[PDB]
Order: sequence, then C-alpha cells, then structure tokens
Amino acid sequence: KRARSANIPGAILHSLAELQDGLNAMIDPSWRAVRSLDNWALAITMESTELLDSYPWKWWKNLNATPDLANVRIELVDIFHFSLSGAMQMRSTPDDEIPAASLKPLKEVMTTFLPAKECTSDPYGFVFFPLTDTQNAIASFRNIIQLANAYRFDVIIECIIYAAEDLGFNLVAYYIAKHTLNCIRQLSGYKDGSYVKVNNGVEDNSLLHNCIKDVSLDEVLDADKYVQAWNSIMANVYEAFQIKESDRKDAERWFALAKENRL
Amino acid sequence: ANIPGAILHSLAELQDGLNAMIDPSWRAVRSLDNWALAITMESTELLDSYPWKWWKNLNATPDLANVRIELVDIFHFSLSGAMQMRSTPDDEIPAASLKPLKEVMTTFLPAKECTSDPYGFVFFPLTDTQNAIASFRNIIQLANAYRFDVIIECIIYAAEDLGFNLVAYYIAKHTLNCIRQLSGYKDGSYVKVNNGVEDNSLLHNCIKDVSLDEVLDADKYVQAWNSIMANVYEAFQIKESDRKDAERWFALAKENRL
Ligand SMILES: O=c1ccn([C@H]2C[C@H](O)[C@@H](CO)O2)c(=O)[nH]1
Ligand SMILES: O=c1ccn([C@H]2C[C@H](O)[C@@H](CO)O2)c(=O)[nH]1
Repeated sequence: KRARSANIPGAILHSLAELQDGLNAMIDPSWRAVRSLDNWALAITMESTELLDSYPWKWWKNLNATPDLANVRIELVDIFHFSLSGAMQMRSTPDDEIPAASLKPLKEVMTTFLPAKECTSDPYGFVFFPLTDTQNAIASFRNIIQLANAYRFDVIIECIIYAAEDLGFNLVAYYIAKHTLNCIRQLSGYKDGSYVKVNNGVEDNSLLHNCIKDVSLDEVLDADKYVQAWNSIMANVYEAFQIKESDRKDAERWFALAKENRL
Repeated sequence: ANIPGAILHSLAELQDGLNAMIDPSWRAVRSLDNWALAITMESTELLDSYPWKWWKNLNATPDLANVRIELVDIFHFSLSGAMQMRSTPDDEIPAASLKPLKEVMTTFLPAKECTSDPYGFVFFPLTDTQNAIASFRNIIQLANAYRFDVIIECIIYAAEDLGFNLVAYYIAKHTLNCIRQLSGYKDGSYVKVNNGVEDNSLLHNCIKDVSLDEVLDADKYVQAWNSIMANVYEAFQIKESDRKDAERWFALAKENRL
C-alpha cells in the first residue's frame, strides 16, 4: 500500500482554492475585478524578502544569528496564499488582458540564481535544499521573485510544496491554520486600526504552531478524513483567539459559498 | 540637481572606507550577489513605507521620511556594487551585466499617466504608491542584472523628484553606519530600534537646513560634509576621538590604494 507524498492532489488544491476565494471575498467581494495580477506578484515579492530576513544574511550586524525557521514556515504559507490567489486570478483574466511576459519563455525573462556549494534542488531547478542553509534560501527566493515577475504563480505553488517538504512541515495544515487567522483578522478590524498582530508580547502567527501539532500528512490530504481534519484545525485556531461560535465557519460552509458564487 | 561625476567619485571613497571598517578586504570577501541582494532587500523596505496592503491599515500614509533613508541605503549598496564590478576580473564578469537592458528586464509601468526618469524605470511623483511600486520592482530587476550604474542614476532622479538632498542624506547615514560599527552592531550590543526610537529617524534634523550648493560644490563640499558628520556624531553623543572626518576617509582610501 503506497505511501502518499507531499504533492497536493488536484481535488485538494481545488478545495484550497475555494477557501482562498472565500478569504479574498471577505477582503473585497469583487476581488477578482478589483485586484490585478501585479498586486499578487508584488505581495509574493514582499513576503519573499520577509522570509529571507528570517536568515542571517547580513554581514554587518548580528553575525552569530541563526535562521528563524518558525517564521520561514509561516512566510511560505503566506506566499502560498498569494500565489494561489494569483494562479486563480490568472484563470479568471481575459486573454487581451494577459501580460506578455507570462507567455514568453522563462529563459528570456529570468536568470536562475544558483548557490555556490553543491546541493539538491526541486525539479524545476529554482529552489535549493537544504533550506536550513542561508545561501540556499537566498538563491531560492531570488528565483521566486523573478517567477512572480513573469506571473508563474503555478510554478511558485509547486516550489513552495517542495520547500515545505524539505523543511519537514505540513504545508496544507499550516495553510488552514493561517487561513483561519486571516479570517479572524478581518473579523476583528485589521483594515482599520482595531486589530494588531502583537498581543501583550507574542505575535499572533506564533500561536498557530500548537494548533497543528496533532495533524498528519495523510490526515490532511486523504479524501475521507480531510474535511474533519481541516475543521479541527480551524477549531483550534478559533478557540485560541476566543472567537465566538456564530463568527466561525467550517470547511463545508466555505465550499458551499464557493459553489453558490459559481452561479 | 544631479551629482557631478567628481563628487560621485569622492562618495565612492567614503563608501570604500565604511566597507573596510566592516571587513578589511571587503572586495575579496564580498560578492556581486551580496550587493544585488542588499538592494533587493532595501527596495522592499522602501516599498513597505507605502500603504500597499489592501487588507490592512487602509488609511495609512506614505512614510516618505523613511523613503529618504532607504534611497540612501540603496545608494550605499549600489556604490559598493559598482566598485565591486570595477575590481572583478573580466572573465568573472557576469554575462547578464553586458546584455542590453531590454533583454534583462520587463519594465513595469504604472496604470495612470506619469513622467519618468530618462530610462523609463522610475516614475513620478514618488508620493504616489503605484508609481513607487512600479519603480522599485524595476530596480530589483536592475540589481539582478548587476546594473549598479543605472541604479545610481535612478536614485538620483528619485531624490530630485522627492525634493530632498541626496548627498546630505548619504553623508548623514554614512556617519550613522560608522557610529553603529563603533558601538558593537556586529555582536548585538547596539540596536537600530528600541522603545519606538529608530536611529535613522534622528538623522533628519541633523541636515534640515543644508543646501544643495554646499554639498555638490567641487570646492566647498569637504567642509560641508564635515559639518554634517559633526552634527550626526554630536546627536549620538560620540566622543571626539571616536570621530573621523572626510579627509581621514579620503586619506584612508588613498593610502589603501597602494
Ligand atoms: O487578498 C488577500 C490579502 C491578504 N491575504 C493573506 C495572505 C497572508 O497570509 C496574509 C498576510 O500576511 O494575508 C490573502 O490571502 N488575500
Ligand atoms: O558593507 C556594507 C554593509 C552595510 N552598509 C550600510 C548600508 C546601509 O545604509 C546600512 C543598512 O541599511 O548599512 C554599508 O555601507 N556597507
């Protein structure tokens, strides 16, 4: 009986897209009309450098620092949100509005950065392992920025999947946890000043780690168990931030809202 | 309003000196990619001064004070990269640096009509968030193609559009960068920000009344730079014996060039 890998199945990625759609709609109901392909590319650019700032890349400051891999995990998940949004916006975009660079061959619109020291990479050759190494991370994310600039949101999703695998965490489980926090943020006034990330010492991102301790790679991808698996993660995050029941949503509600919008 | 060539050449010498203070053989230790990365990272710090997020803090205003600082940080790194290219043997020169600009980037353009610098990479007014975004997504691509040259030119046009004195700000942040190395930045005994007080933000009042003519005058500039240096040193209460002046840095650089 064959072990399931990290290589998110089509059906699972569609369900993820429905959650992403729901979250984006909380932010603006007409989000596909108001957002641009460049917004998502910019967002990925900005998170890519935030992620890189988790590593000790600076030679003039804090010379003995080590990588903050907990922050890297969350940032990879943030990049996944934006890339998934971009890949789905690209499917929604009319062909006369499709930017020429997305259709040009990659070689023409990017130069691939390689680390100096021998390493393994993902199948495209854009991301480099191990990601515990700062030089590997630097070349990887310099490559991701260039992919974003040529609108290759789907290539980026693939890379992030291989990255999560190298770093040995459950991408999908983290996605669900952060997706739930993102929803909580919007409910709680992130747009105006009302909600702030830092709450009496700790960043809100930091509470998600315990919310996904009890989930397995299979639990979260398996057609039979995933809806319940996802729902328990949402529940853990909601309960962590003391969100009343009437404000919560379960996975099946997000699928339903996605489907009715599909009319 | 643009920096005479001979002034640039002298800024490079202060930059050389600051880099040597950080690592004695900086040219052999650092790589082209180090500087290109630095510029990338500072470019996103610059964009993060603008209200670019559509999901959060929707009434935020651009922090153009911080943009001034970041432009000057990119300036430090772009001067360093340009010098690195000059010292890199031809057979180690990355091939992307020799290609026509059209081949190594896709020029992002804002949606709304605007003016730009002469290359068409930076867009005015830089008070506008989308103009800034398209500008620094272009700068990042220039860094990837090792075009430190072009970047320097773009930053100069940026400073002109934003109506501040690029050279004065450079000398001020340069001085701070020295102050940081003196105070133990490398081992964490000195921090850039604590209790809502960021060291960069105290620089503005040190150069408030400094004219463009002073700092660019190919015969008055040394004295002008020195007063900026002294004002920054004084604002951070640095001992006289821990201070260095322009001629010291020039002399260091002229001495190290043998
Ligand atoms: O339209 C948006 C805007 C923001 N985010 C998420 C992505 C990221 O995880 C978080 C900000 O760090 O907000 C979205 O998913 N969609
Ligand atoms: O080798 C270096 C390393 C850092 N810095 C300065 C540049 C920038 O102004 C500041 C960090 O923002 O440190 C240099 O000038 N040279």
